[PDB]
Amino acid sequence: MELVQVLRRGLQQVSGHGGLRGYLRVLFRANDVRVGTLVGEDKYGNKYYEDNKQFFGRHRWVIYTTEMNGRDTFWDVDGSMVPPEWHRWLHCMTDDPPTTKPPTARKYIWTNHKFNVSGTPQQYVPYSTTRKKIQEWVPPSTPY
Amino acid sequence: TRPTIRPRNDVVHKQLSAFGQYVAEILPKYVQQVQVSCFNELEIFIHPDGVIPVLTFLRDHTNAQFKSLADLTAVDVPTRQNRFEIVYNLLSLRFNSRIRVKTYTDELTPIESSVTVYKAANWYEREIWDMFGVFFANHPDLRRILTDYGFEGHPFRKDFPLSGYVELRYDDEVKRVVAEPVELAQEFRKFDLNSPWEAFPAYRQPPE
Amino acid sequence: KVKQDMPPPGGYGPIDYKRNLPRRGLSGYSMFAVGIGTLLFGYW
Amino acid sequence: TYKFVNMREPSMDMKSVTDRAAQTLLWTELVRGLGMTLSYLFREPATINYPFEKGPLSPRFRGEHALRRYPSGEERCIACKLCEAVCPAQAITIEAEPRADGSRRTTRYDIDMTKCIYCGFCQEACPVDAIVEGPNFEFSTETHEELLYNKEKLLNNGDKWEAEIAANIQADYLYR
Amino acid sequence: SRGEYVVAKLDDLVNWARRSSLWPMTFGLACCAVEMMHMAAPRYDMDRFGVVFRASPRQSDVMIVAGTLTNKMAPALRKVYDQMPEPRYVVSMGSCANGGGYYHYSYSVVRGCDRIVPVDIYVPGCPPTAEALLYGILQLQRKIKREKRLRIWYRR
Amino acid sequence: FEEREKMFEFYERVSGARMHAAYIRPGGVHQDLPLGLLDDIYEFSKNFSFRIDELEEMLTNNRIWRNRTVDIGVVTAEDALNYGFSGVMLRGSGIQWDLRKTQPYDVYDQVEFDVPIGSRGDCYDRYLCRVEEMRQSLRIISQCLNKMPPGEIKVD
Amino acid sequence: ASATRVIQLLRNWASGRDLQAKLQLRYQEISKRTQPPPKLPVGPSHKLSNNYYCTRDGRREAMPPSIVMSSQKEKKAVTPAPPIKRWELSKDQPYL
Amino acid sequence: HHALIPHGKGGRSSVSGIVATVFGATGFLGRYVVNHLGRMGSQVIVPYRCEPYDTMHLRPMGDLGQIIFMEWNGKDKDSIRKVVEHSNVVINLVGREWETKNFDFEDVFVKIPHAIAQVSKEAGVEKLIHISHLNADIKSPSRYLRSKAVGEKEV
Amino acid sequence: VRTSPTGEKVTHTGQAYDDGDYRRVRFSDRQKEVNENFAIDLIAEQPVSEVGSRVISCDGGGGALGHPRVYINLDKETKTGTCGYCGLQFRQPH
Amino acid sequence: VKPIFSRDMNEAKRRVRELYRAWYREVPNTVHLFQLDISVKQGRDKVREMFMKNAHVTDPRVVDLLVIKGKMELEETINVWKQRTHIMRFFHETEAPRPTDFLSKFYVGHDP
Ligand SMILES: NC(=O)C1=CN([C@@H]2O[C@H](COP(=O)(O)OP(=O)(O)OC[C@H]3O[C@@H](n4cnc5c(N)ncnc54)[C@H](OP(=O)(O)O)[C@@H]3O)[C@@H](O)[C@H]2O)C=CC1
Ligand code: SF4
Ligand code: SF4
Repeated sequence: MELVQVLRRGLQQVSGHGGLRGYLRVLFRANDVRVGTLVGEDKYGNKYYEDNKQFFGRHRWVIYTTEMNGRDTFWDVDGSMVPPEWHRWLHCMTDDPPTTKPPTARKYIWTNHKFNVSGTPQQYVPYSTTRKKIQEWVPPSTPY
Repeated sequence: TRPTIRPRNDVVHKQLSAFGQYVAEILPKYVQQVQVSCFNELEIFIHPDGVIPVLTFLRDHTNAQFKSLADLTAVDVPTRQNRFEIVYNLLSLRFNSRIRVKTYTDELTPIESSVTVYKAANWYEREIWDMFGVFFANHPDLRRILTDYGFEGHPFRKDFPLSGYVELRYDDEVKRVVAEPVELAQEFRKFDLNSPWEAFPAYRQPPE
Repeated sequence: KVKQDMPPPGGYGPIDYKRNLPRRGLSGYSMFAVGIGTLLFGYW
Repeated sequence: TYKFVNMREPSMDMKSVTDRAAQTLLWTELVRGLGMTLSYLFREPATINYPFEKGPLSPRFRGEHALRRYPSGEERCIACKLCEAVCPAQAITIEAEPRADGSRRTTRYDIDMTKCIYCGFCQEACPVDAIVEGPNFEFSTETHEELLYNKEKLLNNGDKWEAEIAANIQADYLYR
Repeated sequence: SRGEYVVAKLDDLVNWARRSSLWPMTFGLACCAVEMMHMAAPRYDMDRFGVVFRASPRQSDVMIVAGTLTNKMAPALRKVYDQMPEPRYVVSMGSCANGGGYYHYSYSVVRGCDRIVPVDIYVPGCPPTAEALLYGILQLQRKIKREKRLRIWYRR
Repeated sequence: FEEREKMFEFYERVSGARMHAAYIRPGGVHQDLPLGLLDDIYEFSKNFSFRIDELEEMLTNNRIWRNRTVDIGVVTAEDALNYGFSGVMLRGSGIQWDLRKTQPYDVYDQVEFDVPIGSRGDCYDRYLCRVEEMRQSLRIISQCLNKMPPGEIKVD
Repeated sequence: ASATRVIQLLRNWASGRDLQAKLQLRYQEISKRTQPPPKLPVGPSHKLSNNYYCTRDGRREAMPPSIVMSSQKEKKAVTPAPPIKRWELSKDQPYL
Repeated sequence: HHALIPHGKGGRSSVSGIVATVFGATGFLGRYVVNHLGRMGSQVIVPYRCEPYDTMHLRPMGDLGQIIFMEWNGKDKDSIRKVVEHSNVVINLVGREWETKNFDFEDVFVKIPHAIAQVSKEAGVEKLIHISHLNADIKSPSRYLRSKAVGEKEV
Repeated sequence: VRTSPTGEKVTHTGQAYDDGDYRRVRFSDRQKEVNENFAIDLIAEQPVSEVGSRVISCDGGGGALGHPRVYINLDKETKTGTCGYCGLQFRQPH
Repeated sequence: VKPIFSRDMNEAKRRVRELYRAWYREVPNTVHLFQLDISVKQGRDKVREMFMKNAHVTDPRVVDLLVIKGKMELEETINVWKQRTHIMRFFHETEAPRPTDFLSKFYVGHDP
């Protein structure tokens, strides 16, 4: 019967995540216990998976790394953690993963992606980028 | 041929011109000028006293059954003595045509309300009074819509600045939202975009 | 060569656009007969 | 040209009357709606597992503005101020002076992300493809001031997202 | 210290309870309400995260100012904020609510909802995509997670 | 609203904004349709009929839904005309007026569709008209998909 | 979808329709995200000759409105337009 | 050290030039003092000890950038230094009506005010405002009043 | 990216808060966002192309992905011709 | 010239008197309903000041138009259309006093 097949598929999901401990790990971290083909992994540790059988919008997903840029991300994960190269593959902007089609290499491009830094000492602070317009007269230092 | 340019329909132009002459003949007491735009739109210019008579004539079938008030609005041109140009847009479903009636007024001269003839002009006249300074006589209930309850000025008037004169903020001392004089952090940058060269010679005004 | 997002040659397939609310269920006599029969059996 | 909704007369035959009496007494239509809801219960839910799963986007997506550079590394913007003119919300403030090298560069380029309407203008106006709304959308801030971007912030965003932005422009530059 | 440990664990518990069950109020003025509903729509359904729309301000915990805040609407917005029990957080959605957006120079628009009520998270966009709003809500949840109310109480 | 999300995806593909796009401009359209969009619109439209049918199943014949709307908000045709009503409000009362047929603006003269007309001028009749208008919009969408011309998307 | 046959039968019977044929969720039927590069056609005015802007200048062909009557200086009754023709009931489905 | 020319009409966006650090701004008097500074457009460098949530109500009082929230430690003097470093005026409102376990009446009325005054002088703060009840006196029976008088003399 | 006497990182614009200025307080517990890459240095580093024609055209690279095409005159031996947009430098050989 | 409501200045004065009467008697009800902290006398003094603001007008039509506006404001206050904020906007409490002597203006700013 198909019910037995579904139960066995659940058992295969348990095995594929590395055992019961990995199954519980992914269940608590991501709330999803699906097993998919590992397309690749960024330098920061985020792992990217693809399951074309699942309907559009769930065919691609990312398991965020437990540690990025000196922050423990085992429980606190955010979308900004995705590096730009994998961002377009994840959001379906392109069908080609960065491993297959690497981005063009430029010197000015950042080598380490930073997540949203709001609420942190690294937060951006606005300031004027122009010098003083009017220069005041400097009084002479001699008494007269 | 000439794909870019908009096609012209002369038949509708002739029909609108003939109907405009019809309206001009029927009520010469009020109509001052009737013109047909080359995009096939008919405008009848009326003395302010004729708003109710001519509109009632248009609604009732003297070969004209304009029974729906498209929109009612004003255009404030400060140069003219009657700075406000009251504009009526009507649609006739029987004849699948629309005509426009336009009249003028001052800040101090009331214009008769058209609530009786159309009944859709209640809120339109209220909006005209709230934005522009035009007062409609015999209106069932003339009060402000789209402005704050205590708003003093009349916006859309070409004199009212876009940012207004007052600004609202919450004040903890009085535990209430309080108005204050406007003080913009970034002044709206006025751009002078008009080109020094004439664009349309067809509309060249006489040198005088 | 020109390549714009164009309909496929011959156009797309027909697209259903009318109510297809199906006709389902037994006739009223049948429903009443079933109900009364169940009631009679229960009573017995 | 026109179709009549309603405007239908029920049959008065005994079978039809019995059917309608059955519908009223036996709540048939309510049961049909219930069955529809049950079927939707057994259908697969459409929820995506955000943030682990992201919603689809096209290359033309309009998000966080990002100043770009030439491959050499020189900043593309050439202080044309065309963006400030088209800006429909006046969220772009540009100040320029001849730099030491003598090139026409912007001493100040501020995009107030609190006044911008994400119209997509400027991206379509800049003659040198300088300001280009990036793919990023998740740049919420805890304070208002963080959303008043500066030229340094825009250039940092461009450097951060250039890998994706160049690819998106490459995807869409032929349509423009 | 043991007392500090107990206080820290209790604060973790209360912060987890508050961030897991965030009840935003059904408050949408302008266009951004549509994207808010799309967040409530099945694709990005907020109920998975514990986010449930509850009409009552007294039964609500977060106010999402989704839309242009006009001068006429501002006193009502302040009133509904005040009637909302604490802890209360405000999320500003849309350029219009953040700083006035397209209608910043309008006579009838309050240039940002920060002027009327304090704001915790600003969601840029016009309209902010529903994913951006969900991201802002999760950022608010992390902000709650970082709160140290009981720790500060113990340090006094 | 799931279908609404898909239509927002179509908006995003053409213009880059899920809503409030600047696609339609004086002189035409800003950018031509990205390759592959039209067939995706075909895929969406071929199944949208089942969704709208399911909505009718939930609401059209429900006793409660009829009781809430069968005779509320009745407007006389002459009163509707005088008060300036337009669209369904007019057509619900039974007057036959649709600007798409009476005064076609762009290419509606080259498409075939039926204007839904009501008979009792109530909320339920307006509901019926809105649902039918959706169906006729699906028909118009099929027609437009089949006969999209090749060429420029903005005035030369 | 990935539903078992039993669940498919149950959902279809509850609907009264075959849900499997038309599934709201999207699968491989969607168009590929990456598409071959496009080549958009030029318009009518992309010509090297006989393309003087004077001929195709739409704006300069507009004129101020013609004044039919001005106060400041038998005949058959006329209407703004011919009366509208009565609409005809649709052939495809006259009554919903 | 930090002289600012007043500009504007004295409104919310105007620059009054009074860069101030209102200690105890979250207080009953602080709620109003900060409000007035903001409505004058005075840059207020608010030092806080509590959670930012409690300080959130002070945010609307000033315009964008006018109100800066910086955590300070009551005992540590470097926090006082960093919070008065660029201030031309420092206001001392650090009063606790009741006496806490960690902080006694002396701690909050002598050490803290004296530390603030001294560090303000080190940074070059032009003007300092201190608050002590009229009843507070060097012989006043209430311990907190006596500490307030001592702190006043030390300030 | 040089450092001002106050310790701030001077911007490519040359912006740095003076010790007297009170606006430095905004970075007290936060950071001043400065882009380390400076356009002037990078444009200087690029080698000068040598072309044997009196007039050359720079599109900035990538065709439509660059900047409007301009033609640069290289007659002057003393000074290299510089693209107004790209900033690349060209000169005739010898 | 077409009269709005009065053909002469006297008739406009009569209408002004009626409007003043109505505002005067409404003031205590406004104080009670809106829970304002001002006294009835204070509100009536503000009413008197507002009425004297328009005293210099010497045209009957302008007087009539002002009366119409006054009637609309009174209808708003009689209903609860205006909030407590709107009612207190007459009392410019938050706004700081603006000195009027030349020397103070010279000190404060460049404004004429
Ligand atoms: N009737 C009155 O109000 C009178 C007031 N005063 C003085 O006026 C000042 C302000 O009054 P008011 O605002 O009403 O007082 P509050 O008690 O309401 O607030 C005083 C402020 O002191 C701060 N504070 C207290 N202890 C410490 C500490 N150990 N470290 C850091 N901050 C601390 C509080 O911050 P937090 O809340 O976070 O602890 C609070 O902001 C006080 O100095 C008070 O003694 C004197 C005479 C009369
Ligand atoms: S997208 Fe924003 S910044 Fe760019 S032009 Fe439009 S309003 Fe201005
Ligand atoms: S930010 Fe944009 S979408 Fe949101 S309310 Fe303002 S105009 Fe509407």
